[PDB]
Amino acid sequence: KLLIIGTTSRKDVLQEMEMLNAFSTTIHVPNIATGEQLLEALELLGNFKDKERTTIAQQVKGKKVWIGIKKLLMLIEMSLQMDPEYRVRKFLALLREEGASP
Amino acid sequence: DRTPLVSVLLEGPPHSGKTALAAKIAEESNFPFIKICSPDKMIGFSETAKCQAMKKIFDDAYKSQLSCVVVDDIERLLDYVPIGPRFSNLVLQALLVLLKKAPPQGR
Ligand SMILES: [Mg+2]
Repeated sequence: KLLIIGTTSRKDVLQEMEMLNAFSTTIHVPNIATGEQLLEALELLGNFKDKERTTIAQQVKGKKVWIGIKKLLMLIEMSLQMDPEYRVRKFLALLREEGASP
Repeated sequence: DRTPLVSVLLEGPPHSGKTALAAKIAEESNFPFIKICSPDKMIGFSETAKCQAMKKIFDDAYKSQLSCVVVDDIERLLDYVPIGPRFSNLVLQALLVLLKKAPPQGR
């Protein structure tokens, strides 16, 4: 027997070369869309907690977001280098400048 | 005997069985010499190597009394890719010449 698993990030181009007949099926890996999923990811990653979490929710529940999961292990670790008073604001600003095309 | 050389082309959509209806005709012919020149035994070759291999497989068919040869998946022998388009010229020329070269007398 055998089994081949290939990973690609640009499906249309591969479809143009007639390389989507060779493969026998296809799976789709999505991104974080709903705010609740982002909150769950933050809860499980072990980061801002207590009132901080609350305020984030207050500003994020009434809107849609679009962010990958390898890009949310950098924003957390890029907004932790400030003083312990503006971390939340910097995280929100970075998400706003990143969460494009909701 | 007016025509010592013949040819045929099997065409259809993809995934339909045009390599198991072309081996069962050759098998049920009971000819002495039968060969299959497929594209999976020459992974990575350049143009000249493919030309030499094709020439050898055809030459070994000129030294019998009556023979059959199968060229399956043509469009992969001469690399094709819709972008461009791109492909190999030497292999196409070798093919276009080898389909009109009558074998020695009486074969
Ligand atoms: Mg085939």
